[PDB]
Amino acid sequence: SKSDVFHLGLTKNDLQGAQLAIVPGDPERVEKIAALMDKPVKLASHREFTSWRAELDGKAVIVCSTGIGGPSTSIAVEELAQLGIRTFLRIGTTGAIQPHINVGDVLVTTASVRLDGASLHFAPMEFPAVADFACTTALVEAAKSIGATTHVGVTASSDTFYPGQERYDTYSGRVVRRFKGSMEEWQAMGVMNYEMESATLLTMCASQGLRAGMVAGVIVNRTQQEIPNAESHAVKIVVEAARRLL
Amino acid sequence: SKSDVFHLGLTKNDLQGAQLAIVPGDPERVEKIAALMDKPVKLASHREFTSWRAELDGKAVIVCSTGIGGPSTSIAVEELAQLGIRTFLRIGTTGAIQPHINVGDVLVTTASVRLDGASLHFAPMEFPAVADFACTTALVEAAKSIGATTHVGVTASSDTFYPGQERYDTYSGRVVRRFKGSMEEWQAMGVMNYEMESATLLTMCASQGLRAGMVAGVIVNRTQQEIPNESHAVKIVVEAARRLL
Amino acid sequence: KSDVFHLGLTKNDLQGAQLAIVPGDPERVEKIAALMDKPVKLASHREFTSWRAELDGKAVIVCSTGIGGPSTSIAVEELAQLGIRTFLRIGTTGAIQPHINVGDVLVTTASVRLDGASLHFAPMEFPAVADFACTTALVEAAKSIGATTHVGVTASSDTFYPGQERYDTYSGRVVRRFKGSMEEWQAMGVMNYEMESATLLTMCASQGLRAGMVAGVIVNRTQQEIPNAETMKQTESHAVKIVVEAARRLL
Amino acid sequence: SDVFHLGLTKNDLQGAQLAIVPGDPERVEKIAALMDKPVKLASHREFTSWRAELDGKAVIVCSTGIGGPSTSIAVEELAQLGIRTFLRIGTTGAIQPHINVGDVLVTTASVRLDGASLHFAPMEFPAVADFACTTALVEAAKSIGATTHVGVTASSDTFYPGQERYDTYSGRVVRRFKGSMEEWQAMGVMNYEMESATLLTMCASQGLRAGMVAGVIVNRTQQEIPNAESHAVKIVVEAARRLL
Amino acid sequence: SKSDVFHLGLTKNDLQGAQLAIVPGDPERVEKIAALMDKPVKLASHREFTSWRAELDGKAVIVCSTGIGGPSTSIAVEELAQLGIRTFLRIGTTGAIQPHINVGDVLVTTASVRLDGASLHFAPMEFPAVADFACTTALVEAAKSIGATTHVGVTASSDTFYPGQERYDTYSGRVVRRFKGSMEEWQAMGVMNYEMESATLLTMCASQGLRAGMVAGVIVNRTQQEIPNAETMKQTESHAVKIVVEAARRLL
Amino acid sequence: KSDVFHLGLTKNDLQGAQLAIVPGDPERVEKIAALMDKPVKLASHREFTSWRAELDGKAVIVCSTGIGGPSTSIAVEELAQLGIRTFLRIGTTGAIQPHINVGDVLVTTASVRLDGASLHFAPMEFPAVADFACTTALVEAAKSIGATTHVGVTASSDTFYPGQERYDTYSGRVVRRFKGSMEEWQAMGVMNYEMESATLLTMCASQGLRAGMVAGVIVNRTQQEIPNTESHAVKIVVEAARRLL
Ligand SMILES: Cc1c[nH]c(=O)[nH]c1=O
Ligand SMILES: Cc1c[nH]c(=O)[nH]c1=O
Ligand SMILES: Cc1c[nH]c(=O)[nH]c1=O
Ligand SMILES: Cc1c[nH]c(=O)[nH]c1=O
Ligand SMILES: Cc1c[nH]c(=O)[nH]c1=O
Ligand SMILES: Cc1c[nH]c(=O)[nH]c1=O
Repeated sequence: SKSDVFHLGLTKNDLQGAQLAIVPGDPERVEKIAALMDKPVKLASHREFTSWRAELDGKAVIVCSTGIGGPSTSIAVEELAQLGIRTFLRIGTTGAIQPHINVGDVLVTTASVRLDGASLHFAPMEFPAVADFACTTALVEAAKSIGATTHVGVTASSDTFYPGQERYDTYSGRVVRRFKGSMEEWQAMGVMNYEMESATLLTMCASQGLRAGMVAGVIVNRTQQEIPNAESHAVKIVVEAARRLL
Repeated sequence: SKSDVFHLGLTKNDLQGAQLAIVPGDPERVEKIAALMDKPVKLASHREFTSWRAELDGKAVIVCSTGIGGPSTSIAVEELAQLGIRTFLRIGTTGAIQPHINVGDVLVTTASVRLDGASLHFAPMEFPAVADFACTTALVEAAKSIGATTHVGVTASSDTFYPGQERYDTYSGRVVRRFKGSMEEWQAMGVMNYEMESATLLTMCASQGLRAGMVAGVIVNRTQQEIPNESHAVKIVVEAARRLL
Repeated sequence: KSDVFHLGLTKNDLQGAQLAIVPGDPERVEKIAALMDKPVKLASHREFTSWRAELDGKAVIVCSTGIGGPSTSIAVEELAQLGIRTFLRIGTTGAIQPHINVGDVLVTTASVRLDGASLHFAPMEFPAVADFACTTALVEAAKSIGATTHVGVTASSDTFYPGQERYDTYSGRVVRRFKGSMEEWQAMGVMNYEMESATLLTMCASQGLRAGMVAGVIVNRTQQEIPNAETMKQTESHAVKIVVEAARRLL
Repeated sequence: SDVFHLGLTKNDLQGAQLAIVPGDPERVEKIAALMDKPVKLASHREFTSWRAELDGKAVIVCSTGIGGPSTSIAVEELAQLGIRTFLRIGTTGAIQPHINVGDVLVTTASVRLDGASLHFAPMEFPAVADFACTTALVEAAKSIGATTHVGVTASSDTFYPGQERYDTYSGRVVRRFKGSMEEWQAMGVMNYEMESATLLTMCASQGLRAGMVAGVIVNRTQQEIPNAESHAVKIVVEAARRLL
Repeated sequence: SKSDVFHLGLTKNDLQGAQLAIVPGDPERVEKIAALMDKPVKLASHREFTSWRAELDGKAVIVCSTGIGGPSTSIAVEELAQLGIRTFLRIGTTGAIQPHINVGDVLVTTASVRLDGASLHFAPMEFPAVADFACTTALVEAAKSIGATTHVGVTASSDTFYPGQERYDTYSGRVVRRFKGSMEEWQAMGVMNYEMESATLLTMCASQGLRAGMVAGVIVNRTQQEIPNAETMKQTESHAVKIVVEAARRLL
Repeated sequence: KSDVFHLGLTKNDLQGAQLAIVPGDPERVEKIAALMDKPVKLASHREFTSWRAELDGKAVIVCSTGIGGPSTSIAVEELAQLGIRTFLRIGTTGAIQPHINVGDVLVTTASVRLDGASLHFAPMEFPAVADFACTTALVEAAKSIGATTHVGVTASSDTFYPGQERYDTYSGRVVRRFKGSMEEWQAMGVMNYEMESATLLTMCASQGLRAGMVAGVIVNRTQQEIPNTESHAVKIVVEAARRLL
């Protein structure tokens, strides 16, 4: 049963005809998401790529972690595509950069500011990191049905957690010129949030005939602090959206 | 004679509370679009900017031409915004670059490849030239209501009609390095079409808290020919406007 | 009948014309043509209004470009297809140097490429430079008319507002790229802002076409962000006389 | 747990100032076990961290995950906790015809085909390794007699198009990377990997020392996908000994 | 201080009120240019910067070598500007890229393709590497007066002699992607020629209120060969030198 | 007759030399040559003065580059054509770290590419990195004579003035790109400014040639803009050459 793909350790058989994947960043969240669906089965775990299969309305669905960042995301998406996935719904965590966005709010990304590198490996910068219309629609309509506080708009997608998101509470306390004042700039432009995979995901899918949607739960409000203290709606929405896209 | 803006020749009062504008490229289309709504009145014509007011479900609507290209578009949108317009629906013509997108088809742009310069005057290239979700939804729903062969997706928005759209039917018959082989590249990336205002419109709106939608009627298929030779799309943009008031 | 997609013109319409005067504003076309011999209207489609007239026995086209490089690129390309080899732009402009007064005439040697369309003809490193003969004719024409004239670099912007660092706008913001840009151009001795020359000059200089660029100063940005609507016409009259006189020297 | 991702405290490091940073979390324990007193510290996301002792000194082994972004998190958070020297041990695809599978490649500097490096320094800044770290790696390689090459590495944000792999879903490579492998080959670039540009750039621009070593798992002149290299691991540990 | 500037070894006094400098690349050409004017005298020589002073129309004129390339050019121009030079006329050698621009032809540059780095230290790439109108006019008129097959237009100004000018007869025989096919591109765009200082010179002057002109003698046609023939260089050089001096006369 | 267009040198002039020491200043060429056996003048053309000498029975070239990447690229290329495979630059430099003093010796591992010529050999993403053997030899040579030596990154600029953020100039202006740049490089641990290494290191590293870079500090920029290791750095480069033959 040699793997069809280099990193994921999966064969087409493992998908059982699945064409949709829910793709969290954290491998540890994969089982948790899969458990919200019928007949969840662990498939594989290699590096940051943990994969489970489950069933939604009688149809197989994949849950597969991407790890943090465009590079590992690009591997997961490519290899899932090779295996037969055609629709990707990213479920992530995010830092809000608008003052009235609450922790736990669900942010649906229409398109992303490409503060990444991997997107450029699929399309030049001019190309929009835009989500699929059907996927975005499914997410918004799912959000409506469950009644979660939801915001829809543009997301800044960064290759770093720290300087690219203009965090200063760091070892160096320095932010390179490019990102000095960048958060205020994005804020003024109505950008809702920061995360770290959507630019890559959306660009690589939109430029390769794959459908992608992007949703995230807010874990910190950056107008207040750089790092949240210790302590669902977005996940409920991503699963419900997947239902609509089968 | 009075105008609250430098180019359009319009006062805020002329808008009669309008918060939505339909923005075709061609000044000659303005009257045609206005005619589909109630109480159409000509407001002004200056340079490439012809404006009419009309009424849709008891609400004032502006129709104002942008002229061809990001620069004149940026002026029209900015000045309309100064006057109170918050939702912009572009209705254009377009060249399809996908083999199965036919002349007469209606194309709704989710976001644009920024092959323009004006978008960069509002946001750096990294920023997506993305349409407003509500506007795009309204356009897709309007397309269903009117009836059209409709495609939804990415559009290449060029500062030129010729080399930036890799046309060779030109004086020089050549295309700068940047654009050599570019059409086939966009085609491979699933880009539907070329037009000349959406990157500017979508970027300037998305980065300034304005809502923008983008729809165009296909007048040529570029896999077949370079030189082309809009009622469906106009009905759709008007129907979309009705949903966004 | 049209040989070209946008302009609605045929080679027959040019009557052997090899020079075009290209204002941004369609309304100015008739005005420019009125300074020449037996002007006649040819066509009006979108922002492209065209007239033909004569200057000492030679046919000359006057054709508007509309605002911005994109529509300019269409007009110039299609005129080139029709046989035009020399283009003189006559524009309006905002001066950014303190002692360039309203009504002054500015002749552009080359432009700061703050546009996108120029890039569709040549990479950024290529100069948006005017043709030597055209620039010479404009400078000489300025002396013939007797206008206060400055010759030098022009910033050619794809926007009227943020690219010219105007702040009295809907957003009241200017993107990082253009924050402080006006002061920078000022310090570099850039004379003025307008919106078509970068495209015009680049597309011509990279395609064997001759181009010149002249504009009348309708505002000085070191005293006003807003152009005075009533003083614009007389101010532009000098520059219009100059572009026509320059054309006379290039035939 | 106090650093946001790694879940580590300063105390967990017990004074460690050097970290060995593999890409794969599953390799962390394996590397730690080659040294004295290996102890698991934490595992969160792709970040598995162990402590060990080398010649009496505390050392950290911590995975970066694949790519600059996760690397940048691990390096930053380790630096917050006192790590000043980072030795990446990776896998790599060789692009020079005479560089064989099992060969050890020591990177002097990287071609920045990533995005995260730009979050620390503009492109003009060199993704250069620390001289002492590179020296230790080279001398460690010489000590065990491993077939070793020293030079430039192309560090890519993708495994596929950025390394001009065509055996993919789309079979497409974006214009930027079309013909890129041959160009790097002609420029004497030894190999592709996916973290060094970020690692080297972020360290070189922040007063941190970084070294980069990788074991060759495929030669790209032969095939795109590696057949499903303890020399490289031996070398990184021995190099670490010289850097304490 | 026996020098008011760091590299050139000159004081303001040495200029004797000169406001115009002729700036060849080759230190060896400095005396040759000076010798065509009145009261020529050596000033200084440090590194690639050899300076002479002469007189035209009773006005002092500097001749100062720049060395090859934008970097050394930027030093010479800056330090001369500090000393009071406001007008710079470069006289250079050049490779023609157009088929009908021939060895021995004289080329006057209106503006340059910025294939250099130093220009970017004065203005962003969007800014035109454009010559001064009065200077260009004087060079064109000068070329017409003394006799010369003259072309006026755009020049590609490269930081390298080899790959940036798409020369393949080199150690590596390779040309980086950016410059592969570049000569044909410039040719199609009507670019006349390659040289190595004008982008820096023109940009730094046009963006700092200084006047610059650029003239060069064609020593090779690149549609024919990569390396210039030695036989035709001396005559081409002296010919362009006569033109630059005549231009200077018109600008004083 | 010369085998190369600028240097005025033949392969025979080199007498089998495979290493060249490349100072910027033609006037320092003989001074470096005089530290080795049998120094003899080869040629002087433009900024390119070349001598040959002998080190441990092996021929060595000393050849000036002139200031800047452009002239450097000519000298390196033409020397490479004549058989040189190892290039050791010895220069002067302005220190930008407060902990570095005038007379200190700086060995460059890699350079910030603030030049243009490097781009003619490799795109910006490519590292302007020194050869490991050359760097090692320079470091070891430095340690052998006990000179105060720092090893690390160097900012290599196409200008002496604005690119090194000098304001004591005709214009007193520094273009936006370089505004605040010295502080930026300082914070990033960059040791110094000079004007040839980015070109040298990039062109060599991308063409299978070995390059090393060493410089003597003639000013510290935290103290002054304009300068007021002559022997130390020269002794080091010659001793390093010895180890690389
Ligand atoms: C808070 C936060 C979570 N996740 C991210 O990717 N970025 C952030 O800033
Ligand atoms: C046919 C066509 C119409 N409009 C455009 O903007 N581009 C095109 O190609
Ligand atoms: C005043 C003015 C006129 N025309 C322009 O293009 N820009 C300006 O600022
Ligand atoms: C084979 C291989 C392993 N790891 C990488 O990062 N790239 C490669 O090509
Ligand atoms: C022939 C020639 C002379 N001078 C240059 O700068 N480049 C060339 O190609
Ligand atoms: C002082 C100094 C020497 N050499 C340089 O190249 N730059 C400098 O600033």
